[PDB]
Amino acid sequence: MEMEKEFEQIDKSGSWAAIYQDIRHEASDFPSRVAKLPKNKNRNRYRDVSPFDHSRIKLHQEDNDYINASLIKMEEAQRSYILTQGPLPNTVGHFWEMVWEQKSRGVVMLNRVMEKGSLKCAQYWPQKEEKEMIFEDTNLKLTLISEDIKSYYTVRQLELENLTTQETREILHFHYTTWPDFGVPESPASFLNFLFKVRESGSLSPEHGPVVVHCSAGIGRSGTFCLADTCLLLMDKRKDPSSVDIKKVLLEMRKFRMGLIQTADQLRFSYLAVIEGAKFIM
Ligand SMILES: COC[C@H]1N(S(C)(=O)=O)[C@H]2CC[C@]1(O)CC2
Repeated sequence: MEMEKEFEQIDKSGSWAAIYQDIRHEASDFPSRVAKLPKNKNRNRYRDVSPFDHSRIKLHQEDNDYINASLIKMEEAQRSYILTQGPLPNTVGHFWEMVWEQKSRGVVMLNRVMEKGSLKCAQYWPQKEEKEMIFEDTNLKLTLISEDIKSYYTVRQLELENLTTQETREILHFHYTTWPDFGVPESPASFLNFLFKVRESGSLSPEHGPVVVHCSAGIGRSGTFCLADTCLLLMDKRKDPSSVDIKKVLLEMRKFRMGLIQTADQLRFSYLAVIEGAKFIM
């Protein structure tokens, strides 16, 4: 079926939970043996969210190459994304090592450091120009260059230096700051505006490594971001845009990381975002 009318048909019939459970039943199951090794327990935020072995990002280190991060490679859309958990106190150095090694331009952050009164990720970037951060375990230096605070999101320019080689690179930090503590946003307008700002920066384009995107677990809000982006790109590429099937795209993405889209409300919100976004594109 088309999207917008499939949408109204699920609303009127109140069957979002049944649609979402079908997706959960059909989703791929692949091994994640490296994630479950005992030496990696303090590298995982949640025991039930792990990268598959076949798609995990490897750190360029011979001691321990593990990080909780997955490469989502979308062949028809010609887009790639790295989805990862919010960094932990003992993985902030690994996080920036990955950004460096994978040649990423942008980092997309969809959570606040504290939500619901608890810590959802480490304070992994510097908050003042004159107070830079040094990650001694991976030999990197990170400096805040500039910050632009808007009503729904903040954009930061960061300098990452590889202290071994003295090479430097500019990284863009796109921080969506207004996702509610509970539920999903009422309108997708500010989320779509944010997505377009990331696109306009070059961070999603083939001349760079894959964008790094995270929330707390790296599957819920993060899944919504890459699902909406890929669906909108396919609608631009194809002769028949109504042929884009959001449930099929989501199942393809779940071949590369488990659990993408965590609730039926996130599924409905993804439909809403793609539907509204397709009208603005034209
Ligand atoms: C559109 O429905 C939203 C509700 N459904 S429903 C009524 O479709 O089954 C699920 C359970 C509670 C919700 O508010 C979110 C998902």
